[PDB]
Amino acid sequence: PLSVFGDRSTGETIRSQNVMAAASIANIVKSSLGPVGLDKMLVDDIGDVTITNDGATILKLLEVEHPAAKVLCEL
Amino acid sequence: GVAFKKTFSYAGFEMQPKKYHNPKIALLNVELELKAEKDNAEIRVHTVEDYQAIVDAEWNILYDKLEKIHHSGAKVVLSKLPIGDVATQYFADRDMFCAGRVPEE
Amino acid sequence: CSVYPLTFDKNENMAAKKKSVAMHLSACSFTNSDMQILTASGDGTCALWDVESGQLLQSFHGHADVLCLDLAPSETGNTFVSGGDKKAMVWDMRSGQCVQAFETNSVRYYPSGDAFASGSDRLYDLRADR
Amino acid sequence: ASMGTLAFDEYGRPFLIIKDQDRKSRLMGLEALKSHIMAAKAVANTMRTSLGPNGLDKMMVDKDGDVTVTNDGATILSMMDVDHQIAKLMVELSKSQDDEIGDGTTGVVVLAGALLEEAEQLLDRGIHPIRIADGYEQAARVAIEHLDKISDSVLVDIKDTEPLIQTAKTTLGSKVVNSCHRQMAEIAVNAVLTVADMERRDVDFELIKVEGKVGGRLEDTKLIKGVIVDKDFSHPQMPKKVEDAKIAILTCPFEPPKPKTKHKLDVTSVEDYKALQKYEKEKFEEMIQQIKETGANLAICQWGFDDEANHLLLQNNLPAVRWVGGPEIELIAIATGGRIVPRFSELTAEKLGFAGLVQEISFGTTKDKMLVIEQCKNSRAVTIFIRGGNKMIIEEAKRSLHDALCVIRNLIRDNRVVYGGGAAEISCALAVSQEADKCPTLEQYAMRAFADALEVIPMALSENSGMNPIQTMTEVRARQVKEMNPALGIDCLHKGTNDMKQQHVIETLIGKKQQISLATQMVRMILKIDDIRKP
Amino acid sequence: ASLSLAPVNIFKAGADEERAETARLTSFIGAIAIGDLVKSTLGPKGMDKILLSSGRDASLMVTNDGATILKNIGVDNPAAKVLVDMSRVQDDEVGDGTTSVTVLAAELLREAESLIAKKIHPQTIIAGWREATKAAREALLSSAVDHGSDEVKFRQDLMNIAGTTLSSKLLTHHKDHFTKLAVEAVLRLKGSGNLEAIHIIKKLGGSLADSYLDEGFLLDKKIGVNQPKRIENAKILIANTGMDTDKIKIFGSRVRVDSTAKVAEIEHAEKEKMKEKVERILKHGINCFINRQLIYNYPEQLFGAAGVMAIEHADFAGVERLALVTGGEIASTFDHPELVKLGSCKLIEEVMIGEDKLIHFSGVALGEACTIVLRGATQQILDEAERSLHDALCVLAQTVKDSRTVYGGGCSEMLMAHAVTQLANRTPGKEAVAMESYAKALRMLPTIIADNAGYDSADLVAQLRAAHSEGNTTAGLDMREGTIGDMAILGITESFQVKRQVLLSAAEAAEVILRVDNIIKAAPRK
Amino acid sequence: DGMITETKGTVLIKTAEELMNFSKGEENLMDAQVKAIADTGANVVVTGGKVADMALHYANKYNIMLVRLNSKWDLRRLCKTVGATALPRLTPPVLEEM
Amino acid sequence: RPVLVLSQNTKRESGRKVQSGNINAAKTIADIIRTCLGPKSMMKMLLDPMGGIVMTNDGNAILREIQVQHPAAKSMIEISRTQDEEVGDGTTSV
Amino acid sequence: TNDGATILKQMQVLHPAARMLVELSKAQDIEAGDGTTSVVIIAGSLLDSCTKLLQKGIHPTIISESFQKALEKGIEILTDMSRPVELSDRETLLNSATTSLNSKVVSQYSSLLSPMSVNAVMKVIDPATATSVDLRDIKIVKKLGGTIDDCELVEGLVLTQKVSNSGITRVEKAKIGLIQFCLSAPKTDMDNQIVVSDYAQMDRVLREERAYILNLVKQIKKTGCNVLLIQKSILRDALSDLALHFLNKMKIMVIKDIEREDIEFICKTIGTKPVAHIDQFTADMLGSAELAEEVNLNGSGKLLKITGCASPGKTVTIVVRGSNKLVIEEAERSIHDALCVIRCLVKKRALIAGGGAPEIELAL
Ligand SMILES: Nc1ncnc2c1ncn2[C@@H]1O[C@H](COP(=O)(O)OP(=O)(O)O)[C@@H](O)[C@H]1O
Ligand SMILES: Nc1ncnc2c1ncn2[C@@H]1O[C@H](COP(=O)(O)OP(=O)(O)O)[C@@H](O)[C@H]1O
Ligand SMILES: Nc1ncnc2c1ncn2[C@@H]1O[C@H](COP(=O)(O)OP(=O)(O)O)[C@@H](O)[C@H]1O
Ligand SMILES: [Mg+2]
Ligand SMILES: [Mg+2]
Ligand SMILES: [Mg+2]
Ligand SMILES: [Mg+2]
Repeated sequence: PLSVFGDRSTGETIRSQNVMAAASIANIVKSSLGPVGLDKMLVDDIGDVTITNDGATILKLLEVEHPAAKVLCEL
Repeated sequence: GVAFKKTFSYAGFEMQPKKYHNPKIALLNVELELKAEKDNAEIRVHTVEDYQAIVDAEWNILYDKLEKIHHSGAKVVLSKLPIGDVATQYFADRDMFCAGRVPEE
Repeated sequence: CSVYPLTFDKNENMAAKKKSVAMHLSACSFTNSDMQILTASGDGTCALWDVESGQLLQSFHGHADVLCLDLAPSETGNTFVSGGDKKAMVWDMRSGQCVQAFETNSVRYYPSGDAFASGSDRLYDLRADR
Repeated sequence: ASMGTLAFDEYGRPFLIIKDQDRKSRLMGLEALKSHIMAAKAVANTMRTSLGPNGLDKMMVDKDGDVTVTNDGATILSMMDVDHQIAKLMVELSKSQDDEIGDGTTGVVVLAGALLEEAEQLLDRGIHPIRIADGYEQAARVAIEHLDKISDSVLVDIKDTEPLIQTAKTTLGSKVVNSCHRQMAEIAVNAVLTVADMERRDVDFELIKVEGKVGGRLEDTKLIKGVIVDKDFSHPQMPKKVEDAKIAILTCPFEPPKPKTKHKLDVTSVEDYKALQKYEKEKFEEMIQQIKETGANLAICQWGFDDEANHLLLQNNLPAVRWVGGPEIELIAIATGGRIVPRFSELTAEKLGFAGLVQEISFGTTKDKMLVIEQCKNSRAVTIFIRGGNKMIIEEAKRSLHDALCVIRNLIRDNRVVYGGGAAEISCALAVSQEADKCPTLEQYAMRAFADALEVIPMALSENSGMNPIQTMTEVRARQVKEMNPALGIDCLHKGTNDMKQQHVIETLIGKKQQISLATQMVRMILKIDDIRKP
Repeated sequence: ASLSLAPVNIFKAGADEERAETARLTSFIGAIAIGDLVKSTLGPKGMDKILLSSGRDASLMVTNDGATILKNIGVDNPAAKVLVDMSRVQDDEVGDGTTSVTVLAAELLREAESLIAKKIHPQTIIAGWREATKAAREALLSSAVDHGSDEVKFRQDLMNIAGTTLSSKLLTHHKDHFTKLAVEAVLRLKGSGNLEAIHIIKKLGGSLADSYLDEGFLLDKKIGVNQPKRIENAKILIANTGMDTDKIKIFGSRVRVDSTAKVAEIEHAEKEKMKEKVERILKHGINCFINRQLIYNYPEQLFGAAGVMAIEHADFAGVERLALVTGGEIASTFDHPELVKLGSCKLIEEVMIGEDKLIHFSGVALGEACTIVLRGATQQILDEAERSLHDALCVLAQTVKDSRTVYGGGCSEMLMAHAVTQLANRTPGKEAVAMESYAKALRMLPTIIADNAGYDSADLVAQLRAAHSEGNTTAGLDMREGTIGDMAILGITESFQVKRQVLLSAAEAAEVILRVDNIIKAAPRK
Repeated sequence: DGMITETKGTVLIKTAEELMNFSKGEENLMDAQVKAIADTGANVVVTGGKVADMALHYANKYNIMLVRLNSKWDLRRLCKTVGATALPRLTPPVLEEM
Repeated sequence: RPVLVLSQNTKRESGRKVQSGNINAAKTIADIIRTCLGPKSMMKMLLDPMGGIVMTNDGNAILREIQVQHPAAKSMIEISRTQDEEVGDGTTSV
Repeated sequence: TNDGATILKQMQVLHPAARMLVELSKAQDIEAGDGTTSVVIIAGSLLDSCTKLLQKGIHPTIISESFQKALEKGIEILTDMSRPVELSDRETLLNSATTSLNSKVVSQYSSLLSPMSVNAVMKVIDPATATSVDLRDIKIVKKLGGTIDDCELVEGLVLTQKVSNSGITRVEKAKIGLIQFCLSAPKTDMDNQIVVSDYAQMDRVLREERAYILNLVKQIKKTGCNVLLIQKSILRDALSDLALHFLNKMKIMVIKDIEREDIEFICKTIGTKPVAHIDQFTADMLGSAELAEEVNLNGSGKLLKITGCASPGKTVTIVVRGSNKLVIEEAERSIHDALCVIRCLVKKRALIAGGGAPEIELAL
């Protein structure tokens, strides 16, 4: 009936999806917090290697698709 | 009590009365049909008299089973095995009810 | 589908004579008495032949095309069932008529004779037409 | 919202729960109800144009190209190729109404569609669907009680069939056989009354044989107090007409006997061959003489027979017919008052049936011959033989006659009737409205929606008849309220009056009650479904 | 909201529905297309059609019959299927009128389309058509004339009816000869309705005028080897016995001995049994013997030594026709020679027809069975001649059954239309418009008859309407030159049954199709 | 069930009396065997093969509990548990084998 | 409908496996040139991608001529290059 | 082929008008047998004229009626210009046959075929009584090899079946017997088996079968028969090897596998009444003949010819020979055309000039 060319998510589904995206982004960098934290070694699929602990660098290097996760990255 | 769907009545079934006020029910597991006596049975005769005797013997076997059922005083006959048209017409002639292929349950 | 070779490649075992002219085929089936052969074609006609004399006794047309033929062995004249149409048809060749029909490829006549299988791509009792 | 939830975990690892979950769909919550209501509304709106005397037929085509023109709602929905599950539920509802009653299979779908249409706007206002279903059930109980109150009884005696004929006419009015309306009603009433257990018991439809043949005219349809057969005399030279026939019903082929058990007869000498030949000839002669001994003038067999039996039957002035089917054998035995004899040795005179006339019937330039047995003494079986200008009107006449027979059967079961033409629905709507006023506020909306849905039948009747629906229905309802008369309906035929008693529009109470009950239960079932998990 | 025009999809893949206007459009288009196709083959100046089969056989068949034209066409429009079945049922009920009923139904549906375009409810059209059909049927019944009492008048009516039936067909070249042919063939039935008692034999070659009705009967079987080829004052015995390796009907029976001498004895016993069977057959005192089934070599030579013709493999139709023509009884047992009647005929001989040999039964006893030989230049000519002769025979048999006759040439159509117009002029409301459309179609039928001849159809129909309104109830189209004339004087008569059936069937099918307001198709297998 | 020949079974009937008496005699033999088994006091019968309809009917007549075990491992384990012996024929069990 | 948080081609590995893989890669990189240390070392023939041949026993040259995919191996190669640039000796030793 | 009917039949024409022209050719062949090309040419010319007739604005029915009138007038003219003939006038028949054979490939051989065709037609009918000729009485046998000059008119019967006997190929004063039963072990129509329970029964069965076959052969020989024709049999061996040995030992030629359809032709030719049971096999039921021998066609097959019969009843056989199969087919088609022309002369005793004279006269 809407006849909108696209996909629509409404209610608890979209809220749970946004929370899943945010939790996934958090879990990406949750292991690099505090002195007992450990670094991550990123590969740019062309052989480039980046070893870092900074959250901003990790989130900028990664390519993110979900927009609620982009919100946390730009945060 | 018990009630079940009608099970593939043969010819002559519609002439049987469909209501009884004190029936006796004969529960049987018997095939009341004209059929071979056994799967491996074989009849060897060399005279037309014996041929006619064999045919009449098959008919008499079926009719003896039917008469034994009838003389028991039962009015409703239910069988787990198929009941042929001959038996159905025989029971209709006696104002009796028949129903073959009744399920186990 | 099953066509035996031509020369029979034997030494006159009084069985090399086969007729097998095939003037009609999808359901060629020898009868109880070997004197008659029953065959069917895609024209919707069932043809009965006498193997000895070698001419069509009488053709049966009551159907579209007919596919499967099965015969109940009794003089080869009593009955034969055709299930080619979605119409199982039984014919009597003492009169040449469709004695009974069932509007419902691999029809099989039951050995008892009171029913027959109608496998398509059911046990139909002849005593009740159901 | 659709296809389910696709997360692939919050750690990036695969998250597979249901096999082929990427290829499956899912509708969650209120939108599922909206889709189901929309589908039911579409089905009901399709059906509603075939309601009443002015309804129009649907012309169905199956997968093989065969064409069926019909007004029967159950038949239309059965032949309709649907994929939506709610549409299948509507088809099952129509089939249920046909099975239980046999008439009103179109009204149930329209009523259910109207109920769900009202439930849609009730749901939009924030009411739980279970509450709507409960209110619908309460209003349905009220309507059933009101029908029981305003019902009227008719005489089901055979000495005065006028109310039965009127009821059958009301049933047949919407069908194409309204040209022969009175004759069709008369033959249906006579067919039901002739074969029926008089103590208000069941009517066995197995003893009403309905056969249709092309040619002739629709007015040529007649009720035969006997059996029509699609066979003829075996030998072409036997007489085509037998009067005062003494009938012998046999289930044994006129052939030499053979045991069922695997048997071999050994011929070991020329004397054995001569004995076998003499035995066969004497068997044929003996069976023919045994048949002739009972004094029968006609023989009916089931399993056919060969040439010698045919010539002996012809030679002894014994007309015979072969390959008569089992059901036809039973019908002949019932109608003619004769027994079924399994072999010649058991054939006696007392087992012979009687028929006043056995004849062979021609059908023009068609080569087809069909046997008729009639003029029986007290035949308990009847046959309806239908003629027409094409097969399609013949099938439509068959199902219309079935509707009439089912309606007369319903009268046999219960003799209470309610006048149709929308009067019953209007009175039920008025009763539901009056009951809703005393009801607390929360269920008032559901009961009012039920009343509005009930009022769609008069609106559909007015629409099909060209009248303005709302104005005509409002005027009839106001007249019903003003003067105490629950028999005021929609003047579909423009006879000049709204009172259905003078118009003799009569419906079975059982039919209306079944319609309302089935519609309410199906509407509740549809309202309770909130998820769909199609692949 | 429509079933198909909704966001929610309620159908399988390939299933579709057509609503009111679309269903009416498709039904009217199909019906009008069928009517236009079947027409132009109507009336004395109608033309034939070529039916090229697209299958493997690629059968070619030229014809003028409407039912045959409508049968062998791939039809997908459901209303076209309705009209095709109407034509088939009309052909089954009576021999003629297959084209007329289809044309009438098509014209009625075209008028219905116009009325719907004029914003008229189809129920009103149906009611008006029912009233008009009742009035027209009453008028046609009142106009019927019966001549079943006088034999000469009835024979003249049969002549005229056969001529009218054959006028439109390819036999119109020899209409007189073929009319005499068909009338004699039907009258030889002695009142029986058995059209299968008349056998039509199509032999290629020769002219169409060479066709004739054999004064006796012709069979297309063969005589035995040593049996005589010519018999005078024949005594016929028609049988339906085995006479070929005749085995006893006991089926578990078998020969089980311990030596070949006993096998030879049993074989000699079987041969002796067949010889005794042949002796029993011969004890009837017969010259000829026709068996439905085959006759093998041993009984064949027994008959040859007996000097008795043994015609074999005469099928059920063959033995029935022989019994009808010679009076013999089809027997299967021969233990009572005195209880079996024997057929008789003056002479049995073999004749040449083209390049084939046939058995001729001359000087038959009863003769209630006819053989008609058809000679033509092409196979299509032979088939069309057979179809036309079948039409004529069926109409003549129906006239024999019911002797009521009505005038043709559009006289009956114009009379019914005049009655319908008279009824409409006293009827208020749009039912009058529907009745006028009904009468317009009824008048359109002879208008199409006149169009097929290239005449001034409008002027002729106007003259016919004026004459019928004045009181000249027997005026009709005179196709000889193109004027109007007296059908009674000119002798264009035709069966009342045929016209009644045409009218009623056309009205019934038009009513059935008009009631349709929705067409729903399931997904086809293909 | 009633024992059958291991080579091939064929009932050769040459007179009507044999045809009318064969089934009755077979049923009587079944009844005699079942009653002989029951006369030892055995109120429970366990078999490793199929159960015939007539045998089941006659066992029901004499109030005998029937248990069928398809697996022969289960049969051997039951013999160990109860102390019985797996008879190869349908003869009544002796005192030690029951 | 491939809804995702990260890109489709993104691959993530963590835990003891990463440490074990890094250490094994470094060990195997060392094992490549383990035998080219000391006065009794052996030559190695390196087939340059541009068709040349590099025959040597210097650790830095051998490691530079090798292309690797594991990032730890790349780190070890960079370590060898740094050692060569800073002092010019001890690449194999380091 | 030069035959119009054959040419039109062999090529698959698709247009309906061509199909009806083919049917017209077939009908002309059936009724007459010659002029099959001329009738198609006439029909084509008639429709070609109909083109301009329709273009001028003439209704097709008027054209058909006028064509019917023209056909009646033309039939009258052709009947007027013809002359009567007598079947005793051999020169007219020879000229008709030669005219039939001029257009075919067998034209240099017409001096051989035309008298042969006339003799074949005359020998199978009665000129004083017959009103039609049954061409099935003239059997045509095609044998590859040689030249069309070697075509022969055989008065007796020609059989393509080979002699089962070896060493017997020529019998003079033959007594041909036609047999429709089987010379093998007895076998009833009913299913039959022989049950052996003792060792003596084995050789007793063998001896009894030998005695049965010997008795059959002796009964056949007692009648004086020396040439035996055995009808083709199925479901039972027509001629056993032991039966063949016994027949050979008594000097009897045996020819087996005779087709069922040829029984009538054989009986008409050599006057033998078929025998289906050994009980009815008698000398008076045999067919005498002057000579029955098997000849070889110069290493191109073998033919059995029975020439010279006591009762040569209205039957003749024609042997066609040639270098290749195509010329043999055309030669037999041309011979059939000549026979059909003589048949037409028999049916309608009227002769007309040729070479386009009737058509020019008709046009004028
Ligand atoms: N003569 C009439 N006048 C007014 N209403 C009628 C008349 N006949 C039938 N009806 C109404 O038409 C409705 C539809 O009936 P019908 O179409 O016959 O079967 P169904 O109820 O299955 O649609 C019924 O509810 C009935 O009340
Ligand atoms: N000689 C004639 N003169 C005038 N009208 C004729 C003549 N012959 C037939 N008709 C008319 O032609 C109509 C159609 O007849 P016909 O084409 O022969 O068969 P069908 O009814 O199958 O079309 C008939 O209604 C008849 O009135
Ligand atoms: N020698 C000839 N001289 C002139 N015309 C001939 C001669 N032979 C045949 N014709 C003509 O040739 C025509 C064709 O004859 P033919 O080809 O033999 O058979 P068809 O008539 O079937 O074509 C005949 O009409 C005949 O008049
Ligand atoms: Mg109704
Ligand atoms: Mg006509
Ligand atoms: Mg160093
Ligand atoms: Mg020529």
